[PDB]
Amino acid sequence: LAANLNENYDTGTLFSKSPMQWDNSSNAGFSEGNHTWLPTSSDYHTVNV
Ligand SMILES: *[C@@H]1O[C@H](CO)[C@@H](O)[C@H](O)[C@H]1NC(C)=O
Ligand SMILES: *[C@@H]1O[C@H](CO)[C@@H](O)[C@H](O)[C@H]1NC(C)=O
Repeated sequence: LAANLNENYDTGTLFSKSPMQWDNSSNAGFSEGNHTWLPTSSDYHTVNV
């Protein structure tokens, strides 16, 4: 629904590049880090691999 990126990206088509949701973890299991370049969708607890 929204993201705050400090790079030059096309905000009209940026929201369809969210990180892949693998499981229930930190950042849907995509990064295992502190932050991701883009926020994962909020409902990654129900829809993930
Ligand atoms: C996420 O999935 C795991 C199964 O791998 C489950 O044990 C856990 O309770 C789930 N978390 C939520 C918030 O649904
Ligand atoms: C994320 O924050 C925690 C808080 O202490 C820190 O330990 C960790 O190093 C941070 N992650 C990265 C990638 O720096």
